[PDB]
Order: sequence, then structure tokens, then C-alpha cells
Amino acid sequence: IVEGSDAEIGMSPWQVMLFRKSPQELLCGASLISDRWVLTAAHCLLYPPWDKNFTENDLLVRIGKHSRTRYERNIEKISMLEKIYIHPRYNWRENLDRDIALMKLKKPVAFSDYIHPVCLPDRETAASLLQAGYKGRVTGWGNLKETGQPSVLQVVNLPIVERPVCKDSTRIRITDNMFCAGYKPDEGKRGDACEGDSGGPFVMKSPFNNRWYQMGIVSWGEGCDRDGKYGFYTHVFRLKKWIQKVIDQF
Amino acid sequence: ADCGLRPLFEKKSLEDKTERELLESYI
Amino acid sequence: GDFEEIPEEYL
Ligand SMILES: CCc1c(N2CC[C@H](O)C2=O)cccc1S(=O)(=O)N[C@@H](CNC(=O)c1ccc(Cl)s1)C(=O)OCCc1nccn1C
Ligand SMILES: *[C@@H]1O[C@H](CO)[C@@H](O)[C@H](O)[C@H]1NC(C)=O
Repeated sequence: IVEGSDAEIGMSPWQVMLFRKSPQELLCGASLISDRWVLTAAHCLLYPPWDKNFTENDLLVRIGKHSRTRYERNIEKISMLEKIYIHPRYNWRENLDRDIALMKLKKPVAFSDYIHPVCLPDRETAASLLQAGYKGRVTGWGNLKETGQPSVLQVVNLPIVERPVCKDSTRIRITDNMFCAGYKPDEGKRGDACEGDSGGPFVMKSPFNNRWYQMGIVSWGEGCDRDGKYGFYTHVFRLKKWIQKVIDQF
Repeated sequence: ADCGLRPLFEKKSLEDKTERELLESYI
Repeated sequence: GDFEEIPEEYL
């Protein structure tokens, strides 16, 4: 996260770290959606152009974390993956269209002060909150700038951007399965996600029922926090039929 | 049924330092 | 180098 701040304790109890066993390292963020299911970006698990194709046994999920590097004894929980499920029409060839995956955990994680699921949006909540200018919140342990790493989880609030402004910022084809967020060049505020934040959540707090909803998944950006560029997020509501089909089946 | 309500915030009626920035944008 | 070693049971 670029131009964010340190998270407060238990501020994002759904935040998940995707952790490589191999060389022990941070791969991505992710989110807890129930005691057995974690949501992330497909490109955190599969990205042929960079020879990425992880299997269940390569990875752990670390839940309840605040420190990036510390083993947070009695706070974090570390979970093994039973099964990865990648959207069958994830487009890694062109523009990361449908950048979404689920991971089923071997065992249910115990909820605590630090560990608690986020809600997934219904059509009504999506229609109300996904409006240009409404702010969401992005969290992760990725780079503090495009070209340091944080001691602790970082947070930034960013406004949703009008679709034409998103399309006009980039040569990449923007789909209805994506939305963009960030400040315009001379607004006086900035900030973005960056390398290592992808797969983490873009959340909004409903003013109707005071619950947090995951509207997006950190997907991609040109660099981090560039003037005139925006961050692109997977539109979670648009892909909720697939999410429901995977959980109902498995 | 308990999704999206944080033990250290909503469940205790405590606000985090920047959530009001989100509410204020929902105009 | 970077990360603290996690319990040997998770590996
Ligand atoms: C041209 C953008 C890009 C692509 N993309 C995507 C569209 C097209 O398919 C393409 O080629 C692919 C790789 C790298 C980069 S990049 O190097 O210009 N930017 C990085 C760092 N910034 C951020 O992560 C963010 C900034 C704001 C938000 Cl929100 S995420 C990035 O997007 O990595 C995440 C994606 C990723 N990491 C490793 C593998 N993958 C797939
Ligand atoms: C990814 O790995 C799996 C298992 O090794 C394999 O079946 C699949 O073809 C690979 N996919 C790509 C796109 O390389």
C-alpha cells in the first residue's frame, strides 16, 4: 500500500496472508468469507506468463495477522489448503478479466477478536454502494512504493472512479468484471495498492446495516500510485454466481 | 449471519480512525 | 533473512 497508514488492531479481521512455504515469503493478500473459505485473485495462484502455477501443497493461509514478518503466537492461525478453485473464464492472456479464486481450508478456523469473516454483497448493496466518488478501503502488506516493506498491515481509503475515466487512463481493455479506484492527479490526496497487495479486499461499510462488504479484489495497476493511473479491482458481485456455485457444490 | 461485524469495533460500538471518511463519501 | 520461522507442524 502506497500513502496508507498502519492498520489498527482487529481493523480488518478478514485479511488473509497467502504465504509460500518454499522460499518462505508473502505471495498475496486474500480474505476470509466463512470458517472454511478464503477469497483471492486467480493471478496469485496462476499466471503462466511469469511461470506461476501453485498447487495446494505449495501454500499456507495466515489469518488474524498484523505484523508482516513476525509469527504472531496466540493471535494468528495458520491453515493448510484442501483445494484451489480458479474461475474457468479467468483471462490471464489479456487483461486479468474474472481475476478471482477460492481456497477451501483443510479445517475450519476458530473466530476470535482478530479473525472474523467479511460479507459478500447482494445485488441491492452492490447497486447502492458501487458509485463513482464512494470510498472503499484497501489493506495489505505489499510494497510502500513502486520502486520499502511495511512492519505492519497498511490501510488506505480510495474513491471509486467513473468508468470512462478508468478506460481513458489505460491502453488495457477494461471489462464489466472490473472497477477502478483512486484519486485524480491534483486532488491533494493520493494512495494505491502495490506489489504484494493483490488478492486482498476492497471493502465498504454499508450505511444501511453497519456491516463491511467486500466489493472488490485487488487485481492490477500500471505501477503503483502513478498520477493519472488507477487501481483495478475484480467486481465481486458480478462473479457471485460462480462463488455460490463453488461453495454450494464443494 | 454474523459477517462483516468486527469484534473490536462494531461488536463494541467503537469506530476506527477513518471509517467516517467512507460514510461521508456515501452522499 | 526476512520472515520469522513458523512452527514445524504447519510445514
Ligand atoms: C501492466 C500491469 C501489470 C500486469 N497486467 C495486468 C493487466 C495486464 O494483464 C497486465 O499485463 C501484470 C503484471 C504486472 C503489472 S505491473 O507490474 O505494471 N503492476 C503490478 C504492481 N501493481 C499492483 O499490484 C497494483 C496497483 C494497483 C492495484 Cl489495485 S494492484 C501489478 O499489477 O501486479 C499485480 C498483478 C500481477 N503481479 C504479478 C503477476 N500479476 C498478474
Ligand atoms: C497448472 O497446473 C496444473 C497442475 O499441474 C495443470 O493441470 C494445468 O494445466 C496448469 N495450467 C497452466 C495454465 O499451465
